[PDB]
Amino acid sequence: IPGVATVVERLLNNGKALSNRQAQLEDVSLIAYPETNSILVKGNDQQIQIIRDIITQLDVAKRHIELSLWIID
Amino acid sequence: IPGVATVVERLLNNGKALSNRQAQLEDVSLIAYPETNSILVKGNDQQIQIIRDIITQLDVAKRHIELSLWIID
Amino acid sequence: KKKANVVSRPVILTQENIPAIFDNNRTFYVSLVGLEHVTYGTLINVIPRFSSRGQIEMSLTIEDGTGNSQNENTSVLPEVGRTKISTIARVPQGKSLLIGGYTHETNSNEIISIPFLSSIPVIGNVFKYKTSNISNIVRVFLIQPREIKESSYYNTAEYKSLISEREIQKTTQIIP
Amino acid sequence: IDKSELNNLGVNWQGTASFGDSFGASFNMSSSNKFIASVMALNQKKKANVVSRPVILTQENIPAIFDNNRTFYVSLVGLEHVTYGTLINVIPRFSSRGQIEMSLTIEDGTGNSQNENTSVLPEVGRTKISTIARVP
Amino acid sequence: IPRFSSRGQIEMSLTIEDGTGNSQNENTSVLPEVGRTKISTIARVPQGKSLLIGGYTHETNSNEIISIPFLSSIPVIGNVFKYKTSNISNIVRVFLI
Amino acid sequence: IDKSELNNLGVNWQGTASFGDSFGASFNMSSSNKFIASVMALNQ
Amino acid sequence: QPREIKESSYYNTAEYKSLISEREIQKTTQIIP
Repeated sequence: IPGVATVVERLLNNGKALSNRQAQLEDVSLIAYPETNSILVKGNDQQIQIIRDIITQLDVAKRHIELSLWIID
Repeated sequence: IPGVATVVERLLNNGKALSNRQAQLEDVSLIAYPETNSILVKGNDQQIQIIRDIITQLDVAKRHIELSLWIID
Repeated sequence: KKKANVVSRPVILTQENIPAIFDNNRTFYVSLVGLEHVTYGTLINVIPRFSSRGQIEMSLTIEDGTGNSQNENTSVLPEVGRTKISTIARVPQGKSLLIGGYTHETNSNEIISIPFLSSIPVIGNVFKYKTSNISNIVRVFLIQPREIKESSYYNTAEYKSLISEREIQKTTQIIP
Repeated sequence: IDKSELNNLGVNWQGTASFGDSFGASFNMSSSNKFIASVMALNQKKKANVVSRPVILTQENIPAIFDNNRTFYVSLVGLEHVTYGTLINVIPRFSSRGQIEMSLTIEDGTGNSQNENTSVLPEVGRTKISTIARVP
Repeated sequence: IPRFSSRGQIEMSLTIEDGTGNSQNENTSVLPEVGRTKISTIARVPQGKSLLIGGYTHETNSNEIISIPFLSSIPVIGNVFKYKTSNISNIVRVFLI
Repeated sequence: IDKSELNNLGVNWQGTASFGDSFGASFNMSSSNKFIASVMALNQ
Repeated sequence: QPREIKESSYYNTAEYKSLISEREIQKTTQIIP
């Protein structure tokens, strides 16, 4: 299961354009610091804005499922 | 069994034209984030429109079949 | 005659889309009249997630059962064989599904008799030899999942310290 | 928590008979002077409660390891032991509203070691669970 | 590995192993025989206080009753046919710094 | 810190009986002259 | 059940049992009188 840092950094890769939007420029520096479970970002204002929006839309709740497996003989 | 991300990304590959339609431009960035079972997409408006349509037409219900195998001696 | 009912239930909690592993094995003993054991083990690894209308879909690998260990010892102990099922299914919330199962029925008769005299009316029935066996077996693997809500936790509101403050002071205070 | 009840009562019979030096008869025998009966009558109940609690402290987001194993002895009337071991490695951290999320790998249980010795000792089998969960 | 921190607190990275080696007439009853325990962690302590980094408690209760079915139920002498075995045990182990 | 208490008391019985040279009986025995009892009483 | 460790979760010690006594050390490593 990849991390948010890896996924987002690989997303912002090999694209030659500007004027972006969000659906429900140069290379950003996005690294993971798990010691405090944080992400260090470096980029333009538009890039950091889309990063904040995409991360907020990305991690929310992670609901819990409990499974009971009945075996009857 | 390949994933929707892999299949669609390999579909949108090596084509030099525009003016597309759907039957029942540049390279898009389509990656899979299974931690929340989602797909991150990057592309033009036409490309994202066809991606949404093709995915919606792609995954629907996955009906259930139960097989009973009688062995008689 | 012999009859046996066995009901086992593993229960495991996890977060959606993240694999969970649960394996276990116990040994069941029975003491002779004047010590036979069966090792019952299960192993379930599952990937759960949600789907439209709050249904729960799961990819399941399940193995379970005993290990063969032959005076009525096997008659008392479970001895339910071994069964592995690998599949994937989705369940509406509030209902349970029968993903796997296996039934078996056996009937057998055997008759041995002396050819001629065993056919005489009255005492002939002393020369026959009749053996009969009948058996029914049913085994079922059902699943029922459920989402964990705020009412599924246990209210504790306390914390039993392992060791007492007075005990610690007594054991590491400077001697008076 | 374990409860068990095993009870058996009844009689088993085997027999032999002879008539003159000519007629031999064997009643309920596998293969070749008079009847024998084994009478059994017994009922045994058993109950056991075991509560174990490992407790480990660490700093958030930093893995912690705790493993332990003891040996429990019982002296015969006139010396049986069971080795109980646990091993828990955990990665804890915080989450919204001060909830505590943890990635857990837990193994625990005893090792099989067969006169009521097993009846007295824990003998709780073995269980391993690997998962991740968050708690208010 | 120790070091200092704000307000003179002491932070430490700890790897601890301790315990005995299994060596079976009341010999084990007299000798310690405290099992084996390893704990690896990291914690910080205010100066002047002590912390319970690790610990483990255990409680066991067991009963067993064997009896002849019928006669052992008679009022007075029936109690001579039973056989009652009981075990209770509490264990506490604590690692403080 | 460890505390432990183990205690057991009771009787176990085994028996054999015969009648003539014809009827044999074994009471609470695994397999083949009169009754034996083991009395246990101890607390440690 | 997890819990965050607060200032009330420590044990008040405020002392330090030395392993060996100052008088004992002086007796064992002082020049003989």
